[PDB]
Amino acid sequence: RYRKMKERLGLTEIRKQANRMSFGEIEEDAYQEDLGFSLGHLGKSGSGRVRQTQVNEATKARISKTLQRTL
Amino acid sequence: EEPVTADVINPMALRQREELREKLAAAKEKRLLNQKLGKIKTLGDDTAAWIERSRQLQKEKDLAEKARDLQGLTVEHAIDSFREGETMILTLKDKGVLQEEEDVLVNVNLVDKERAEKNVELRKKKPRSILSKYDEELEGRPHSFRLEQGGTADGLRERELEEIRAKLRLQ
Amino acid sequence: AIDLAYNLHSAYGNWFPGSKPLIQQAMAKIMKANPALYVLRERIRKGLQLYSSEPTEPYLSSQNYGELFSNQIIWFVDDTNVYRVTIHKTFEGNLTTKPINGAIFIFNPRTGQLFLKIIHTSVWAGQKRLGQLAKWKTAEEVAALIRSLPVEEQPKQIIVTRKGMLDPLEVHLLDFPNIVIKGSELQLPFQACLKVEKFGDLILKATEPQMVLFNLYDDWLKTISSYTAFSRLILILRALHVNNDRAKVILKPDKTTITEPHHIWPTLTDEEWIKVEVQLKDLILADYGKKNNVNVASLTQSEIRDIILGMEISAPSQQRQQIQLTATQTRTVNKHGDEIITSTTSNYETQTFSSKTEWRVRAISAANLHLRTNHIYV
Amino acid sequence: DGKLWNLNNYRTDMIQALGGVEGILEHTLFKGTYFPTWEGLFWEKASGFEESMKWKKLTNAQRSGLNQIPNRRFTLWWSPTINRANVYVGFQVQLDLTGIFMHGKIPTLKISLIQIFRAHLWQKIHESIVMDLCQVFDQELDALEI
Amino acid sequence: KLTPVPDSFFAKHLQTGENHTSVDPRQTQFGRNTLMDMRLSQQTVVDPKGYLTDLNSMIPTHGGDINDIKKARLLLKSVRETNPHHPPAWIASARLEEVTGKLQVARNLIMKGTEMCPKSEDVWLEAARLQPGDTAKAVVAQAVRHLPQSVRIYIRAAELETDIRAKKRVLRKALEHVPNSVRLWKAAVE
Amino acid sequence: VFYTPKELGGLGMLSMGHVLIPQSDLRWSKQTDVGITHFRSGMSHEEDQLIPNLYRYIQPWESEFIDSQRVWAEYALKRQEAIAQNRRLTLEDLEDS
Amino acid sequence: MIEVVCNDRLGKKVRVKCNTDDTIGDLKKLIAAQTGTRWNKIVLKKWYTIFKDHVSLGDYEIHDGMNLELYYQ
RNA sequence: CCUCCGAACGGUAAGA
Repeated sequence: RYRKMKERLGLTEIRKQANRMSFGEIEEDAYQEDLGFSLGHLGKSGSGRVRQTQVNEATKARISKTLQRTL
Repeated sequence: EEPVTADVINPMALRQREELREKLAAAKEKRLLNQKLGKIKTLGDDTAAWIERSRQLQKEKDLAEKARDLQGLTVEHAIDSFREGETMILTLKDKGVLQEEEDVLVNVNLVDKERAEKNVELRKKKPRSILSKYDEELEGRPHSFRLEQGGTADGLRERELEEIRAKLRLQ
Repeated sequence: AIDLAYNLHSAYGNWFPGSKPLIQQAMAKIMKANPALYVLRERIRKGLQLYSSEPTEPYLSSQNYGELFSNQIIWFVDDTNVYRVTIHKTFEGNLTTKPINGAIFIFNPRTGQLFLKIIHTSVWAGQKRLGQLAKWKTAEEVAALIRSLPVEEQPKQIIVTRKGMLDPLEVHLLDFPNIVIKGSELQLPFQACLKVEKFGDLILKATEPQMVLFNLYDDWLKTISSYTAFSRLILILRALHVNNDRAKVILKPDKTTITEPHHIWPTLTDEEWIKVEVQLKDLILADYGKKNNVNVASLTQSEIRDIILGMEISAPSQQRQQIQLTATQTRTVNKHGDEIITSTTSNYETQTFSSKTEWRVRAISAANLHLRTNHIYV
Repeated sequence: DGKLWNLNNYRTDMIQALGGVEGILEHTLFKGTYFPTWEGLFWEKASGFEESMKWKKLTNAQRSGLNQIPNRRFTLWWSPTINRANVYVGFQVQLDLTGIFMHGKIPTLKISLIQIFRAHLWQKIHESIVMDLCQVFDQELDALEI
Repeated sequence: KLTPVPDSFFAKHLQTGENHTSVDPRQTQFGRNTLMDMRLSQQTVVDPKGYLTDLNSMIPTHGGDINDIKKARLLLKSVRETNPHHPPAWIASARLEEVTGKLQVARNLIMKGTEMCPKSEDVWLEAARLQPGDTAKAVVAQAVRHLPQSVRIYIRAAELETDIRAKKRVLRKALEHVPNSVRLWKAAVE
Repeated sequence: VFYTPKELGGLGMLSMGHVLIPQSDLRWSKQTDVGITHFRSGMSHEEDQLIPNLYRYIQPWESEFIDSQRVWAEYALKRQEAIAQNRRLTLEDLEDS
Repeated sequence: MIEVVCNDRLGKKVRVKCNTDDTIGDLKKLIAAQTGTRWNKIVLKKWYTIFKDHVSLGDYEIHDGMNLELYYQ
């Protein structure tokens, strides 16, 4: 249980990479509706890795037990 | 004072300049390739006499049927570290692909021996160039030698002659 | 005067012959290299959360070594032995040098299938650059082989022993984004597997480079698990990396020791396997103690684990932990500048210098001066 | 509709008006970090501790004291400009373990400076520089006639 | 509890983008790498695996799957300097420069790849698709000239050149080279 | 501190005011082997520098509508050209607009 | 001609225009003009640091707008 | 031509 709950709340590589931000490399302001929203090294061609990051399956949104039984 | 001439470092303007330069160079290369790709005809006449041509071609083809590379390579080990008569295998040192550096040969066993010796000295070292103690921090030095022509490294004879000369001076 | 917030330095005052250039060079070197200044700069960096071009990849260390033993398929790509040469210094003269064939390791710990790719010397004919070609050739063969197995046998994550291979692998597997290419903190002894005389006798006398398949879990999987076989293999390979000859004798506890040509390791029983593993562990610890001047009985459990798996970190003299009481009377000023005499006990300007001009140091140097009168250079 | 506005020229001309990277970074602690160049650096919008504490069942008073780390880091980054005695005219106050003068009570910066000079770092820097100068004068005492 | 957002949100935000290289001329005002060496998979312990070749996956499937575009560009540059007779290295470099929306640089790089590695197939018929129009026709003509004239590039020429007035000539020049292809005979017959 | 883009560490706010940068702010210095050298952008008897106003960098609505009509008129002809040549718009025909 | 605020927190807060080439003596003379205390009876401090009369204002880096604490002798 | 030059506080480390 502790391992599963730590993996769910753990800082995934894609979420780790959005935390960062390049120094002096100014990003274009995507997402009009809220400026300041910026992905980190996700696609900014900064200092990340060559391949695209993959979504962690443990972060996939799921529904409750009572909600499922009502469904 | 009277502050001197300073160019404003603008990263965005720098990237825009590089993009314009790249576009202009690509256009130049495109037009050069177009000049090159013009002098070659792009035919990559009739129908029935073409079949007659094919028959003649069939007749025609029927008738036709009837140690030197290791010069200059650097070894990141002391020459004395090699025992006499023992065949040692040197591996290539790990280097980043996006790093232009001369290729270096290295034996893993000699490396871990040297690391162990360095740690032994570091424990033994319980606490001249100007501030020589920062030479390790400033410049970052393993002993190295370069293979000569034919892959042969003959440098121990010179050191032996130096030792003999020093002993003769002592005598 | 030193400006710490801007890392500037200057000096005003009287100068005597040879002092100005000396202080110029000394201060240039001090500002660039200083334990305390480095500590200050690192502390500012940590406070600001400003890092330098090192977004860390996934990293196999000694702490997450347990997760290496899951049910998914792992590979252990290794190019340490791609470009191999041999030298020996004949005591009469020069250094002979002969390039040999190289090898590419694609070892799989779950099933034991060691994929080997041999490299003939002919490929290194007119190459001004050896390392880059080795990396890219190894990555090319990695992606070539990864496409031959079906989806149920392809790796879930690939681990490379050498950190310089991270970039090429992430390029040759662009079409394959699911395999997580991972680094390795701990030096896995996979270059020592060529020290087995079967691999050497094959590669050293081989041409026309061709792929070949092996299996390092010869008959172990019939009686032991997968990550027990991997741990046994790691112990054996670390030993062969350590001596390769003492462990050769240990690998034959008898004179029969039926190591049939059908496989590579001697056909031995598990109960004797425990004993030979104990001897092998003792050999590795004894060699570590011999090389590092440590006591094998003094090693802790995690110390032995780190010894077997990878390596250990050292500690240079430049690494400073600047992070009884002797009272001292000093002529100081108070806050208002009243020229008082104080007696302090805080040990913060008490480091004695004692260099080259002290009576004690001079006398210590004068000791053994009689032994310095041998080589009388007239 | 698409993004009907582009702000690349605005940012470019803003950096030009502020003097570029050189003109901007001297209002900051960048030179105190002693990075060789600004090219390859990157930020961390949250630290490991601050990220791990973002969901740990904290009280409201604990969370209120945890949403101040970004402000403290911003104040420390621009500290060579906010704490200037040109801005914030008034008397200066010295932190009693360092040579830092505080031109105004800037509580989000006094703490970041107390953390940086913990364990008597100012005195240790002075001692280290004194000892390094003693060594360099010792290696040069025959030519220097000392 | 707080339970941060799923990673799918970041993935979809970064997926919004990498728009496209072309648009179907129907939308109105409102509407990669090598696979060049395989090896057959199957006592004694030595197993030479017979290695074969399929030499590429021509159709462009991967797209926008690149992070750190300039790092990938540098890496592929290094590949092409170190292994310049590697056709899919040039193929991947051209496709990467094409993905970003830098068509002309990709065209120049595939031209240099055709020049440098001409004894291949897929480099030529990907340079044909990167190069537009008459330039593509000239590239196909060069490929026909040098590559030993028993290939599929002839059907590419017949498809891309013109109507039957020139398609007939293209098919005739194809069948004149190695007159044994069933596909060429079928194309010429109709 | 307010108008520096967040990547460089500032707040990165946009300005519709008339904020002035004093000449004392656009000067700096660096340490080299030969001592300290002083630099500044606003060197001479110049006009007081304003941080750029946001208005000049938004295209007005009338100009944008006229440009929209012209751009889509060009796109229609380019699409007709694409149809007549059995090709798709390769992002280079639509690069100027 | 820079402008320095010389403040006594009890109350003497004064504003003095002065040159950068001015020594602390000239600045003390101007403060004397604007406060009434004799110039040789004025001390200019920076929290404990006493500015000395023979040093120019440029050397002390007393810039335009800086506050100097006013004490008396 | 433009001459209106303001101030104090919100700036206490807590201890021994």
